[PDB]
Amino acid sequence: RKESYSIYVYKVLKQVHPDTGISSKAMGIMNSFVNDIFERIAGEASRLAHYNKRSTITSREIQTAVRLMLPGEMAKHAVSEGTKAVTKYTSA
Amino acid sequence: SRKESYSIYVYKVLKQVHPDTGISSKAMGIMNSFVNDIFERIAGEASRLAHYNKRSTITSREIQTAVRLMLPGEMAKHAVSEGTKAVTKYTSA
Amino acid sequence: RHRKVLRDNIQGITKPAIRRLARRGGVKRISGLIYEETRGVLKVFLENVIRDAVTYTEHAKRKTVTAMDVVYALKRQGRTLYGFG
Amino acid sequence: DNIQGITKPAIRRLARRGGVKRISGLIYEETRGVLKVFLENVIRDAVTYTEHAKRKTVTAMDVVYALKRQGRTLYGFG
Amino acid sequence: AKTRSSRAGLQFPVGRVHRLLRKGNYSERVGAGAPVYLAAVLEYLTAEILEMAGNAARDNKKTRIIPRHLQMAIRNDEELNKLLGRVTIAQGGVLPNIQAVLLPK
Amino acid sequence: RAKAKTRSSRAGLQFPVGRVHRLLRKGNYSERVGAGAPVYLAAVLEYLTAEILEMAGNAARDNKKTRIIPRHLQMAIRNDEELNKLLGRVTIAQGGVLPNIQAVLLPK
Amino acid sequence: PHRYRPGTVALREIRRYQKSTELLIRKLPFQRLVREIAQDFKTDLRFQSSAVMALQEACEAYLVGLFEDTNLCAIHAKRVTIMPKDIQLARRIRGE
Amino acid sequence: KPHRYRPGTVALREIRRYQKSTELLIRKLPFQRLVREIAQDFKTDLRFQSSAVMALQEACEAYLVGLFEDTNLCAIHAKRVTIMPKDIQLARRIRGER
DNA sequence: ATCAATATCCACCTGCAGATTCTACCAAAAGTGTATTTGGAAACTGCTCCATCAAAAGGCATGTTCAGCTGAATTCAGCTGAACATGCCTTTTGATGGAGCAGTTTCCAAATACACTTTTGGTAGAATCTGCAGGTGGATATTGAT
DNA sequence: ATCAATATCCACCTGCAGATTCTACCAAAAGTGTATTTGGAAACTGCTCCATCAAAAGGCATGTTCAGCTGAATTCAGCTGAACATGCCTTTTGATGGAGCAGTTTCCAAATACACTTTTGGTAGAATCTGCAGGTGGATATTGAT
Ligand SMILES: [Cl-]
Ligand SMILES: [Cl-]
Ligand SMILES: [Cl-]
Ligand SMILES: [Cl-]
Ligand SMILES: [Mn+2]
Ligand SMILES: [Mn+2]
Ligand SMILES: [Mn+2]
Ligand SMILES: [Mn+2]
Ligand SMILES: [Mn+2]
Ligand SMILES: [Mn+2]
Ligand SMILES: [Mn+2]
Ligand SMILES: [Mn+2]
Repeated sequence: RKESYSIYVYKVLKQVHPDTGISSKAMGIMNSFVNDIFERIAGEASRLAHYNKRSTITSREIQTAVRLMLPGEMAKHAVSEGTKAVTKYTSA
Repeated sequence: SRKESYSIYVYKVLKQVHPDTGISSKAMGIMNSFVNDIFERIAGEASRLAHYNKRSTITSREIQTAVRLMLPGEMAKHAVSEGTKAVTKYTSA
Repeated sequence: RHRKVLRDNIQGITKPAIRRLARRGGVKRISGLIYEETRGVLKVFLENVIRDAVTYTEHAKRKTVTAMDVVYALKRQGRTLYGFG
Repeated sequence: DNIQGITKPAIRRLARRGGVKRISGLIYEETRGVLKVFLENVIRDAVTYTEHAKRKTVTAMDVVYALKRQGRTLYGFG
Repeated sequence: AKTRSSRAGLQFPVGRVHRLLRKGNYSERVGAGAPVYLAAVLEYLTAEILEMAGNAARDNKKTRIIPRHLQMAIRNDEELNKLLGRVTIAQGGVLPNIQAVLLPK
Repeated sequence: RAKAKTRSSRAGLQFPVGRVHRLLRKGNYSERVGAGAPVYLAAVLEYLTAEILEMAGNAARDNKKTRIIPRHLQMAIRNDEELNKLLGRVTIAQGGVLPNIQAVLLPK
Repeated sequence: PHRYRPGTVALREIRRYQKSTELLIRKLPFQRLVREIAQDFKTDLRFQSSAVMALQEACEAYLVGLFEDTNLCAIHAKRVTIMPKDIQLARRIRGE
Repeated sequence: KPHRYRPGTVALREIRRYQKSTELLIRKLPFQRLVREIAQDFKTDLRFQSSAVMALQEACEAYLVGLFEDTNLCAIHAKRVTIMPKDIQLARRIRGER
């Protein structure tokens, strides 16, 4: 049993291009991309919590890590989407 | 307030290697930075090694592999010699 | 009391200072347009480093940029700096 | 003698994809030298990973990790 | 029973992201909002890349995104190209680019 | 109880095995740490420190100086192929550069 | 008999290979080279085919990028022909 | 005839001098002002440890010296002894800074 | 070829800022005993790899011909280095006052822990239908007379 | 430049193999409900450093003059590298067969974790020790005019 992000990438693809598919190799590219960004953000959040002597990684460390790892405008949009998701989840 | 550093150990090794040589505070600061940098390089690669192979424990084997991955050719062999020696001595003591 | 507003300080990076930097880099002869170009390059570099350092400061809920904030920001760009831990 | 298997037409195609229009005759051997160094470094680290896992088969992931250690992240082989 | 992804309005898996944070030797504890936030960011980036790559595939009269389309999408976007500056896309070519001085007359 | 003996002395080391163990434990590297891992790591850190101090002290003696300064560390690192490779992206504050003038710039 | 002028076919080849994505080194020579080099680090090794394919993708991408930088170095010197000193300058600046 | 060195002799003397020493080459107070101005544009009323400004200056000068090394190699590659903006631009392009 | 001018190299010296040693407290490492996790050996399976053989096309090696690029030689206007007067702004050390960083205590929102249920994501085979040979025709670009 | 001849590329097509999408089963992962603990925020202080200014001397920035040497522009021959025809050898493609390695499960000794207690090495700050900066003076090497 090997896990991947394939079904989630495909769901987002159907949201964005309902009549478009994806080849197996491109899906592999996407899995590499998701794992890469996960490790970048999570590692920076780990370093942030450790620098400040905190035991817990919170959405604040994730947000700061996003501001550090992502270029300018992409960072703003990602922060908007993260805070949005967190507030939606909290109200639900 | 208590700030820890590697300074006393750096100085012991310095006296071991150059008994009549000292070191300035700024140079000692570069030395402390060097020790912490290498610590993080080795420990991070060892963490990744244990994770890739689904091991819960970091052992001297992960440290050794990390050293081989970090160091240029001959320095790696030398460091492996000193680490392995230290571990065997520690185990017999 | 308060500082008078800081303006136009990239010009503090003077032509003689740029020349000395180039000299340490082994440069023998310098075209007249190098100085403005160097100022632009330096400003971009310093902006990027300071932005990341200030991000670290703000995450720590501090108002004082520390040497370690700068060190983390420099490591952040793949430029490990020794001497300020 | 396997580095000579990297033929002049293959090196030329590589240069073409890089936008090169004209190639001096000494490029090919130089490219071979460069390629050898590159492969050596990567393969060394990959085998170290293979040797750490107590395996005798180099995996795609060994190569991926070796490429990452060298700051050349490769997508597509996870 | 409702999944945390659906509570957050997300397609990417909040539970899996939370577990991967717990198991990645990142910190002793992970807060409830962190996996939601991280999954949302990953979904946003995935959506941007798939939008642009699907546009490239439609322009090429193809149903399926292939690595070449992902390469086009990444390298033609300044911030994505910066983000993935040291990343190699297998079977992704290069952008067509011929230095002007090499064109004839 | 038995007489207390430090792990550093058991291992024949100058660098502190206990401190390195604690730093491994608290650095979120793995759930568990083996008994030999801090010994090995402390030994490697001590050895690398010994090499850099050997070369920096030699450079300091060549300049007829008792005390190592950052310039000597920079000399030691940049004149040694493997140390310069290891610290390739490292800046040494107050280290300067090696003397190097491209031949084409010398007078004819 | 028809002949294209020097440079016309080279530009056609540039356009062709920048349009496509297939690997440009023959597979068997690269496989042989990989196994030869690997034998010098550890004996009696096996390779997953995907490992050799990953190595080849990485090598060709590296070489293509290096040739881009080499080309810029050659053009910088007001030439259109890449030479070993261009590769050497590109690798020096890169930190290799 | 008052004594004059030939163009290039003093420049080579300066190369030797500054490659022998390690002191910072930008004036400290102007660099301080530049740092504080730039930081003020990101967040107001910031304070700095003095060692933080010194770390920034060490990093900036090391960066610029290395850049000038690469720029010099680019100028010599073009059969010149004079560094020009396009040398800096080529060096930064190959370095990946663009 | 000299000879002046100027820089650089060495050797000397001492006082004090900076480095080292000394001192005593205490936070952290070591010792002890107990609890919990794990590594690995012993068999066992089933995919992947490797070895081997065979034919054929397709890419490569080779030789020939020549276009055109690179490197050499030349020239010159003007840019940039060297030197200097002038004057200011940096540097160094200290004062003032408070902003803010750090230590401490208290307690709650938020996290972990655990038993059990519900849901999901991976997988293999079937069903679907895109992309690729391998052909055409037309667009586009190159090349040679003129 | 126009005009003919010639070559290559792109868009289209059909048939159909193969890749992707669809489907259904199930072990494992996520979710739930409840109980319990705890990290870290909030509030409160106490010092540590930072911001800003002040003075004064001198080091350094700036602007200017003038001339040497460099970058820029140009020309051009020879030698290199591109283009192309020819033939052959390696790589590719396909088929068969096993050995060998990657995984899997399990059970017990061995290893590691953790609470509590004892001991001491490491640190902060004070007291002491000192090398090297920062001066002088003289020797020597380099530079440039003549
Ligand atoms: Cl959170
Ligand atoms: Cl161990
Ligand atoms: Cl060359
Ligand atoms: Cl320019
Ligand atoms: Mn401002
Ligand atoms: Mn206050
Ligand atoms: Mn499902
Ligand atoms: Mn076709
Ligand atoms: Mn607590
Ligand atoms: Mn010239
Ligand atoms: Mn003691
Ligand atoms: Mn002196």
